[PDB]
Amino acid sequence: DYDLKFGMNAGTSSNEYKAAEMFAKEVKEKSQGKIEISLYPSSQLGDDRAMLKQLKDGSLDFTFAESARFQLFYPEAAVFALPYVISNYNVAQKALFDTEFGKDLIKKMDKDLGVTLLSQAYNGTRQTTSNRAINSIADMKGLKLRVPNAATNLAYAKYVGASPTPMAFSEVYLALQTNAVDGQENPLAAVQAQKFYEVQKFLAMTNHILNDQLYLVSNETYKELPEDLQKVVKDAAENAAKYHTKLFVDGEKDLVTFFEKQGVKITHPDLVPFKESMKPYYAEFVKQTGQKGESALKQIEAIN
Ligand SMILES: [Zn+2]
Repeated sequence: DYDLKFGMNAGTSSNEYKAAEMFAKEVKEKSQGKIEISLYPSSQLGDDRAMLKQLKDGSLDFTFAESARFQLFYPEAAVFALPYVISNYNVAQKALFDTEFGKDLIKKMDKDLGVTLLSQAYNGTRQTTSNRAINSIADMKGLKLRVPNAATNLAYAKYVGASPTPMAFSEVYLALQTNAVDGQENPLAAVQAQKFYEVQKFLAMTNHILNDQLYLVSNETYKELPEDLQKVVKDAAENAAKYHTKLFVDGEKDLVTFFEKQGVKITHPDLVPFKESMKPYYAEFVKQTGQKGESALKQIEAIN
């Protein structure tokens, strides 16, 4: 029998975990018991980068990773988290699987990083909560928008006309409550997790950054497996991914609905001038990441 480990940063109550449970179920049934995958949630084995390294050395069998996270190896890969570059999840898939940039990055993942990409999932979009309504981009002006201390997030707050306000995540509730800070952005699960709906009366569907999740196997594991058991593992991660995606899609819907119950009001501002405002940031991406950057941007922009 094959005794396989699967690590991930997410927790037992997460969509990522519920879905890896499925993947593990199916690999056990359909390998007629030969393979069995244990779960190591909550960064138990290290952070993402350590788990990625462990996939390369073969000491961890599976792990999760966003596609933007690969910019640690290839800087042009941060294209995936550039604000308004990935309009939707259909863009994230065609970007990864149906472009020369993305086809090639999967080939790099393998050749350089010892990692086989089995499947991709949707892991949620970042949206914007505030003490007052965002009906358009003209509302962004004046807002103390809390972002984490990450270039793409600050570039979002900055270029839309907001006032970016990095602060520690645990300080964010009271900052919002006492209106020291006006809004924040983050996936909807954080809004709920951190109770921001209590201190934020408005939620804007700003669709500004989108997160994905890759089902990754160690090359040392995958190719030591027999051809039939490889396909069992691959099929199961394509099934698990479709589920994972549907968990996030369906749960985002229910969370909008939940928030409305809490007295939050939702807006759907026009995002054409939001993405127009980013062109200065894109210029700076292509400057830093050069020719590889420019074609990634242009090939992904060329999508739907
Ligand atoms: Zn065993």
